[PDB]
Amino acid sequence: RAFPGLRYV
Amino acid sequence: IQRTPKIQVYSRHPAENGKSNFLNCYVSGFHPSDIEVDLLKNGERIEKVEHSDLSFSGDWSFYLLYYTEFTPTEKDEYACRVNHVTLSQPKIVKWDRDM
Amino acid sequence: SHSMRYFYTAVSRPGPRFIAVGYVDDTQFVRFDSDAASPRGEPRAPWVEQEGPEYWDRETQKYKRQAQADRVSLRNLRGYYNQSEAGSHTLQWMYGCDLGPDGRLLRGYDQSAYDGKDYIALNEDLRSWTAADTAAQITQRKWEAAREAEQWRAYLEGTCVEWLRRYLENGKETLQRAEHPKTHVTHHPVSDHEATLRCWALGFYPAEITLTWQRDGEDQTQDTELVETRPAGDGTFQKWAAVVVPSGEEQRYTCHVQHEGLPEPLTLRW
Repeated sequence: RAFPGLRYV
Repeated sequence: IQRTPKIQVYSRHPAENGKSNFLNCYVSGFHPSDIEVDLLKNGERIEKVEHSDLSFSGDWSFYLLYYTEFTPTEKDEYACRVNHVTLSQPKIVKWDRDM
Repeated sequence: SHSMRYFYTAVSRPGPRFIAVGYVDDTQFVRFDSDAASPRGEPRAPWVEQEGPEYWDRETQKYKRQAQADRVSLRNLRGYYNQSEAGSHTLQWMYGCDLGPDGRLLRGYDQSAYDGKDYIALNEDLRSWTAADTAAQITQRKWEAAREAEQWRAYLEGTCVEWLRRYLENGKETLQRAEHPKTHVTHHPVSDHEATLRCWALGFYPAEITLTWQRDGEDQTQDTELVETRPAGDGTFQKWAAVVVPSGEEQRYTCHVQHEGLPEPLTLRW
């Protein structure tokens, strides 16, 4: 189960 | 920012002449992920050598396990060929099978 | 203890490769590669193959979504550090659970790297961020304004941990069954008055092992050359520790292996 949100710089 | 890979050439199980085994090449601790790795048999590049999916450790350094199935013999010499952006020339590491 | 961890890699190609892998302890179970015909999240362990297509469509959803942000992020990092567009650059993502005694979250992780250096990381309190430079402070300000750390708390102490417990039960026959090390000692001379005692450990899972060469019972912490725990290729691992000893003094040195697969720490003697 991966992180449902998003990583954005 | 850039790190050189540690090369390890070894067999899955203890190597006995005539008994089927797997030749492994463990590159690890390098950055970036772009790396060239070949398994050698008598200096000849081995056809169809596979590797694991690219992953990294706690310090962001990548590692890969290049492997192929082989049968050791008394007179056949095996090695790994590794080229990286940190290495000036490709590095050939021989297989010391009685370590 | 137990742990789930994801490892994302994004490399920029001038004119972006996106690879993501997931681990439960030292066992990989999922993979996503952008360099595929129809890229999808694929199982690398048997205990995730029994998940429904609904789970894999959901997993592939975030992968394809995160690869899009990794395209945007790598381009934003270019302007942050004012680097040219002719070079290749790497952006990694490391997040996951750490399971504790009861079954609750022990430690939570959410780390970002840029070109092998730390970029920004979620602090252990799961409320604050640690930016490594002024460029990451832009990302930090971006995340505090959106309350991103709020989202990670709900994941790490929630969805993260619950699914780590779920994998450890659906794959309890392999993830929770430890394999003991098959150990042996070799002896090679390096001088006419010196030798190298090498203590081997093969075919053990998990990868957590500590090999120690002790002289007269006391730990020879230094003088003990040690190598990285390497994978054997079948899910188990290998490792060796060596010590250079004077010839005729080898009967003074003992190797000591402790692993979860061993009922008791065993003592070797070449």
